[PDB]
Amino acid sequence: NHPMLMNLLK
Amino acid sequence: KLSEEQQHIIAILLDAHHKTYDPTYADFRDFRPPVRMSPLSMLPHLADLVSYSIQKVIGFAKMIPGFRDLTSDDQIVLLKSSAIEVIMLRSNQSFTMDDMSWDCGSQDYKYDVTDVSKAGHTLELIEPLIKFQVGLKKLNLHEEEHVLLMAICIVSPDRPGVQDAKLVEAIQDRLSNTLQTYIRCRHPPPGSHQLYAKMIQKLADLRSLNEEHSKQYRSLSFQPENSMKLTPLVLEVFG
Ligand SMILES: C=C1[C@H](O)CC(=C/C=C2\CCC[C@]3(C)[C@@H]([C@H](C)CCCC(=O)c4ccc(O)cc4)CC[C@@H]23)C[C@H]1O
Repeated sequence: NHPMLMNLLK
Repeated sequence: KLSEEQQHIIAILLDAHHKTYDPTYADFRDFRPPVRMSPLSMLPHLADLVSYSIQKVIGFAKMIPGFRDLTSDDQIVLLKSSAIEVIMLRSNQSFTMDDMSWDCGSQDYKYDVTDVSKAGHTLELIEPLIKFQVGLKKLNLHEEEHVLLMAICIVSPDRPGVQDAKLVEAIQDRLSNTLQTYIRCRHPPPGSHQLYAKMIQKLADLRSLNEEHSKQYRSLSFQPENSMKLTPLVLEVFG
């Protein structure tokens, strides 16, 4: 459920 | 002995940290200005610094050997729970015992008890946060030890919501063993005395700091006007 954290982790 | 794989691990973590931690603090100029005068006056500035510090912590995390083998869900769980702890840990670098403050290069960017208080946080967090910073400063860690501690904090298998705990443990153990062995070969006494155990104790102090941070975050957040002054990344990561 974490759009931004996911984007920065990719 | 300290193995080439372990020497490699240290190398990676030092560079990873150098790329994610600017000791000149040049980016602080992008943050909403600090206001010390005025309730919650410091909140926009510190919310922004935390937001930034979150991104930089993620940047460090991605570069930890074995972190990339984890599921995205687990990467996410580990970052969510450790972010504030790693921010507390990395902040030791700017913290100074000279006057018990975080000194980020200029008086506008030097922060103290009253400034954190002006960010909506009480002494329940701040008194033990500063204690934590003094106790960690007193360890006078090698930079090598500093980067390993931050990485071990991030890869913890007991964080709630952790799926592949066995794999998380295997990564952390590799970093733990790297740290034990480094202290023995590279840290001369008496600085090395019980140093591993003292570092581990700091991971326990951080859990408690994290718990308190969460309660106060939740209280401040109940009011939507405060939450308005935070950043989207901070809302996503802290809740
Ligand atoms: C680059 C770095 C580090 O990443 C971060 C640095 C310092 C960090 C500090 C020192 C000053 C005070 C800091 C920022 C702590 C504050 C408690 C954070 C306060 C702002 C905040 O996060 C918040 C405010 C309101 C709310 O509803 C929810 C959250 C958290 C960690 C504390 C300086 C510097 O060495």
